[PDB]
Amino acid sequence: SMEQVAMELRLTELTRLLRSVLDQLQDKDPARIFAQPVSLKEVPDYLDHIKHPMDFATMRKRLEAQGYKNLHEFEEDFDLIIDNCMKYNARDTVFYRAAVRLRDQGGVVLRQARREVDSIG
Repeated sequence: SMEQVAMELRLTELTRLLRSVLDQLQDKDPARIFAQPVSLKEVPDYLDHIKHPMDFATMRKRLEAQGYKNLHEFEEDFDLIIDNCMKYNARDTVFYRAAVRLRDQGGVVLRQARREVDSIG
């Protein structure tokens, strides 16, 4: 149907915007602390602590299969990145502090992205 095609064009356009949002969020992590999943080889207890691991590469794979239906879903995965880090790592660590900075900086990007997703529809 033409209705389905038009839904697909909307998903594709959301996917384009979200890809730019993702690159902008990832520049707020120049150290690349959140670029890849936490290795179970190097933190074998990780899944005892953190029930839903998330990282930028995993977000990217989901994105390129157009697996984000809306900005809320994407924000959930972003928030997991930050929130997981701030529970597993202590306040006095390079990791926790890198999450704070990503959160603060990312919030600016997401504030406008939310207006662009409403605005462009």
